[PDB]
Amino acid sequence: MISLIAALAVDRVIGMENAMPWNLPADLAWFKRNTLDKPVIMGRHTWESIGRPLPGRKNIILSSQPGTDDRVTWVKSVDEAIAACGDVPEIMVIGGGRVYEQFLPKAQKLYLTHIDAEVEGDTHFPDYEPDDWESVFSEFHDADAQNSHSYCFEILERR
Ligand SMILES: NC(=O)c1ccc[n+]([C@@H]2O[C@H](COP(=O)([O-])OP(=O)(O)OC[C@H]3O[C@@H](n4cnc5c(N)ncnc54)[C@H](OP(=O)(O)O)[C@@H]3O)[C@@H](O)[C@H]2O)c1
Ligand SMILES: CN(Cc1cnc2nc(N)nc(N)c2n1)c1ccc(C(=O)N[C@@H](CCC(=O)O)C(=O)O)cc1
Repeated sequence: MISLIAALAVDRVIGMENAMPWNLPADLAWFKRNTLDKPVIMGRHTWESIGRPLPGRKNIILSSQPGTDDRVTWVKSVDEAIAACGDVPEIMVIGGGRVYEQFLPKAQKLYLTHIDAEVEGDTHFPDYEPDDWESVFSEFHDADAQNSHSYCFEILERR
């Protein structure tokens, strides 16, 4: 199966200027926990923000254009990307915008990080529709020394 993994602030805002308007070390942690050992599909922009491969996971990139780091596997099509994974039980789609937009429909599970912060952003998340999804997991956390905002994890299966 396919899965999207994202962190959303208030208004489904996912980021500003090739960045994330926040800093939650704890999300990264949860993020990694959820991805370790699985293939991650990302996009040229996302990729560019990461800047280096992600250890323990198969880094697949989407670019219309030519691969520019031999360390990571590049692709020119959703189908390619999807191909590039293989016989795995779960493929993780890690962003950004456009990519989410495109795989949402194929997804069957979501790992969300609801961040309690109202911030302006230029990229929002694909509008999912409640009806379809069944929240099967939540986990709250208050802001801290390091995670300046409170946040909540959630897991939803497509009903
Ligand atoms: N908050 C989170 O949960 C989360 C997770 C990831 C990313 N993000 C944020 O998302 C924002 C950036 O996302 P974005 O949508 O602008 O970029 P993106 O999806 O990361 O990058 C888009 C690039 O994908 C390539 N592409 C996409 N679909 C393709 C396809 N089917 N075939 C070929 N190439 C394809 C194009 O590449 P070319 O250059 O090859 O034309 C396109 O410019 C950021 O601020 C980032 O930090 C947030
Ligand atoms: C910019 N970006 C994309 C990013 C970030 N947080 C997200 N958070 C969630 N929940 N989902 C995403 N798709 C997501 N994507 C990043 C940036 C850094 C790392 C990264 O450093 N990951 C380390 C975590 C520890 C660290 O940064 O030192 C890992 O090993 O997975 C991952 C994604």
